[PDB]
Amino acid sequence: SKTFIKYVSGIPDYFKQSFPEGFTWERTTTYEDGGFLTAHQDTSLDGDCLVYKVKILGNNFPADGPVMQNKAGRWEPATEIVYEVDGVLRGQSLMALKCPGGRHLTCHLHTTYRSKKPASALKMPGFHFEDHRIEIMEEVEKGKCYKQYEAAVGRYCDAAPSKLGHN
Amino acid sequence: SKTFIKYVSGIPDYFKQSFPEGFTWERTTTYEDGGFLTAHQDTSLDGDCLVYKVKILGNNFPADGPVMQNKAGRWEPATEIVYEVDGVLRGQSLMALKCPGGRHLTCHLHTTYRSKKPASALKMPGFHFEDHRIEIMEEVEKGKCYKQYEAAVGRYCDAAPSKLGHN
Amino acid sequence: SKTFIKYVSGIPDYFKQSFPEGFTWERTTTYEDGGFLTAHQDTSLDGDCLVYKVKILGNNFPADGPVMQNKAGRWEPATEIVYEVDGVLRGQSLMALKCPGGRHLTCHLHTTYRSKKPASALKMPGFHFEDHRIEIMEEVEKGKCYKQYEAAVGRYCDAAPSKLGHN
Amino acid sequence: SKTFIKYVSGIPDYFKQSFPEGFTWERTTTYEDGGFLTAHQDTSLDGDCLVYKVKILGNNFPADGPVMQNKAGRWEPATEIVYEVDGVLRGQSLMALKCPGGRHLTCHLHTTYRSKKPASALKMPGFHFEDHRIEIMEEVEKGKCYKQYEAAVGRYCDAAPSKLGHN
Amino acid sequence: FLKKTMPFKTTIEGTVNGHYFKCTGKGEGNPFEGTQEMKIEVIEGGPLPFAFHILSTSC
Amino acid sequence: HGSASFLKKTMPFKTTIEGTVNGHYFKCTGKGEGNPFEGTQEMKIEVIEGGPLPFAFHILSTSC
Amino acid sequence: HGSASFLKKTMPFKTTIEGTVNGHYFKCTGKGEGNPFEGTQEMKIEVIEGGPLPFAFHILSTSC
Amino acid sequence: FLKKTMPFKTTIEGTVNGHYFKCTGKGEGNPFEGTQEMKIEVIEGGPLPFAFHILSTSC
Repeated sequence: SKTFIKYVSGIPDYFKQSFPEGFTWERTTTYEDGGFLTAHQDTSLDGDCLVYKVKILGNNFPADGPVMQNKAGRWEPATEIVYEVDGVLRGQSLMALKCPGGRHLTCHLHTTYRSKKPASALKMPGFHFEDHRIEIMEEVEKGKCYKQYEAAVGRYCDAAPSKLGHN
Repeated sequence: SKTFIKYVSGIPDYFKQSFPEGFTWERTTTYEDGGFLTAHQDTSLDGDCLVYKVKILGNNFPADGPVMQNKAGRWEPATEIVYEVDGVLRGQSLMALKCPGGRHLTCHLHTTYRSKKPASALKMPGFHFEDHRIEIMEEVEKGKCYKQYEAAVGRYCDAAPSKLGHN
Repeated sequence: SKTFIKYVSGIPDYFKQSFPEGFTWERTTTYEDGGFLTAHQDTSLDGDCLVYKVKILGNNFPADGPVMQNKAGRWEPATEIVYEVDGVLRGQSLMALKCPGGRHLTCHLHTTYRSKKPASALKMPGFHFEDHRIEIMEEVEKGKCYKQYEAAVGRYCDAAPSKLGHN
Repeated sequence: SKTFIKYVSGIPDYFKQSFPEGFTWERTTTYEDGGFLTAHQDTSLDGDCLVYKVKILGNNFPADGPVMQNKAGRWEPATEIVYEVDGVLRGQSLMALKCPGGRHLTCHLHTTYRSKKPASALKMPGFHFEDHRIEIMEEVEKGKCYKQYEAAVGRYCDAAPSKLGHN
Repeated sequence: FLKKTMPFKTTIEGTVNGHYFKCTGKGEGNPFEGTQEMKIEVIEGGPLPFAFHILSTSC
Repeated sequence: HGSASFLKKTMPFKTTIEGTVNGHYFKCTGKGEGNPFEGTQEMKIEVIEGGPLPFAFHILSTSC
Repeated sequence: HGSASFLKKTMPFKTTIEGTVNGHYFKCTGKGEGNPFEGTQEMKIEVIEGGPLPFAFHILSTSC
Repeated sequence: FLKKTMPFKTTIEGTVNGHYFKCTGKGEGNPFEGTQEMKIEVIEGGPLPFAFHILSTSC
């Protein structure tokens, strides 16, 4: 839901720039225990309301793993690297699902973001980080209704500065 | 299209044993240059005719690679390892696209096959190999019409036998 | 060179805690174009001076790639996730080597850090991030002498806060 | 120990052609549970005797896995795909350790073989398969002494032939 | 076209490990503050036989 | 089954494929036949939406 | 070469292995023999430093 | 045992794509400020036939 990101440090906003046309994204998430979760998403703007259409294919999740056992904890915040390739944006991140027994089940996200505007109509962001904190606020009905929060920030590495003038 | 396999050496046939109910399969193929191709398939038997229903999501293929440039060539034969896990069958293989000029582009298939019969009604095969020879015999039109042949054999490693009676 | 990290937010310092005994680390870095770089390192303290002993095995780097062509640019800053597993620390990061033609050659680091103190003598850090900015300050002699700088910070995700009290 | 292969069907023998000078190989094996095993090997001929010099770095094996628990079993036979790239040979295979009880732990080998002769002095083989049957015939002592057999064959996919004259 | 508070709606269709499901969702966020919250309802294939967490980045 | 004379020699099949690759939607249908016990088969695949495919058909070979 | 009568039937080999796995250092030596054209071989591997190995020998099988 | 400014020394031995090399290095940093700099010298197998960058995280 990439329209909801606070960009700092003057980083251009590929997602907000894409309106009114919108954008798509596509992703394969590889889990360290063999699962894969692939998705394609379309983002459009219907009057005052953003509209998402999502297609999902997940496979190879181990029967005994936290995912298929429905014994997962919570996601840690995640930091995505985002950069231009092939005139569109690539993203990759490592995410970590905290699970019982002091386990972290990690995964690797491989994403391409595709504006519906031509690249020549866009101010492309340089390499940067996108932090996303995802929290399940409530499981309203077991297996049936969830409330989920996300906070996201587009930024450079502020904590460790360059000696050469680099972002 | 796993119903069409010649099994030798007495290896049980998970796919043929699954009828009349049928089976599903699911796969993510990871290409060495960053592409992913994910699929889910349902196999049913409608009277005398097999019926396949396939969903596909592919992403992250490089704009400059053989796939998006439509400059593949032909698949080498492939050898899949097939073995039981979690009361279903897993498969994995390395495949290689021989591109014009002779360079190979490789990929890694990660599959789960799921009978619609319970595992208790099935004789599960032991670890074995499934060779698949795929030949795209004619590209009739564009872009638009293709004829594809496959020959498949389920076997053990006969070329390099055990000294101890192992398959 | 993990002794040189500024930890903020009260995060315990696994590396500084390990002295005078020291620690080791081990890592495989997977590059997206097929290269692998594996290392093992020992860190000890000899009087007033830290001493590193490093063993490296790299393989499968494509002959035509930026690494073997010696046509790499610079590393972007990187963010490692660091967390306890098996009574030691795991790390993983995605790094991105900027290269000519607007390319980023990315890689995935898989690390284990092993204190020479027993785990029962240590205050283990919770899941956190370690930012590392690596800069080649000068190539003094082509292929023979380099000067390299690093700044590193251990932190939580400060940019995007939790609504549930999480770090 | 690639000098000991039976090549059928007229496939050129890269390893035997490399003498008296010899060859090297290099490999990273990626295990499905997070382990990595990296090796570099030099093969020379000293009079009538082959001499192997091997360097190994392994890391990230889970404390609870079959490797660190020393509860493997035996390797299934393995089929490697072997093909020319960059004027040297690449290999890849999927291997599977059959653990006590019947579960398989899989891994993926990524190899480069490097003749000490220039490619111009060699007849390079086309894409083919190399089957390897590895049997640890006796564990004589601990921990400490092992006897290992291998049979290897270089071949094409004969079980599922082409309809078009391809290998 | 973008405001300081914006609603969104979602439809999701998926198969995971052979299990088909469909969801709808409705949320609202502040695009410039980078914050959002949504309710997701499973309308077919519920209760989900897997951890919802694998769908978090797709809502 | 006694002998091969009592096995079905050939079996037909039909396919529908729907997908999205690098943002490009497509739909195919297909029809074929094979020999279940000899392990051989052939089919014709027709792209009915999203043609001509802007990517190599080869990535669909193991799915069709 | 005319016929198999003119090929070397067997060839011996010797190995040295040095490594570190999960922080554990070890060294091995080995000696074996094989039949170059029949593609068969056998060797004995001895751990001379770092034994007994605290991990499964199997991870060394393709290296020895 | 740790001071506000600390020196370090390194020895590296490696093989990359069949190329053997050895390095030595000397540096200094401020462990608490998280900053450091070092000079690395290739003493065997120079000039390196590959980008130094692949060794950056190993110095």
